Amino acid sequence: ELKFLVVDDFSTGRRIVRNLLKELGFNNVEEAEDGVDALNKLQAGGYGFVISDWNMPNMDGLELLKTIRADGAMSALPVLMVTAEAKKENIIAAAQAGASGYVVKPFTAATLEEKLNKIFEKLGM
Amino acid sequence: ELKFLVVDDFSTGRRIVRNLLKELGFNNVEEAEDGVDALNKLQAGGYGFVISDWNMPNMDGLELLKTIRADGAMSALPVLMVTAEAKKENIIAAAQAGASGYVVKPFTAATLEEKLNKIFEKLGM
Repeated sequence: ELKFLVVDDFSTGRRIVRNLLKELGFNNVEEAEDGVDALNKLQAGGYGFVISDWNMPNMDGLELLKTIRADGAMSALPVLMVTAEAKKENIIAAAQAGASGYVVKPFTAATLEEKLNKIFEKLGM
Repeated sequence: ELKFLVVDDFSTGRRIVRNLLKELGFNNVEEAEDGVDALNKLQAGGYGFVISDWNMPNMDGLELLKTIRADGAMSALPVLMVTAEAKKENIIAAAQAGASGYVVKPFTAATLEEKLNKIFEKLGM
């Protein structure tokens, strides 16, 4: 199925998210640790979705978004932003950078589910 | 700008769309002659939008939509379908196929603009 990219400098969170996808039925889930680790991986292609945390060393989440969009060969990539807290000014900054969406961690498997479907609802799937 | 892939088995038809996108600011335009040729081109990546006609010899547009969407990398490319009047059941077929939007020949610079904008909006936060 789709090759998701889960980006997070926290082993645990990449574990949780990786598992919410599998328990949701998405097996092809590779992972990255920061904006840089992601970009280098995405640059090979074949990746169809990107979920990434916000705070990250080398290149944070909002930058990784600004960079993916600004690359023709990755402009069209959905990008779920994994925030922490509530309705932080971030949300609008993710919107500003054209985030395909955002989830406030911790999020249940069903919340990921509700989120991705709306993303797939907007694009198509 | 964004690289589009106007797809139609009729030159004059691609020149029109090619020409409206250009007369809209959209200079990064790419052409393919039909379904297979389209995908064949998309493989080499780099594209951000696809606009193609309904009827094509070898691989119609609806099959192009389906091919693109089933693909777990291309899945998200915005695919606008170009149709003709008299075909009602087809707007519902493209829709179910996951088409980003549609436009009927003969559209116009403003229409393509309008539709581009609709699609472009329902593609992010």
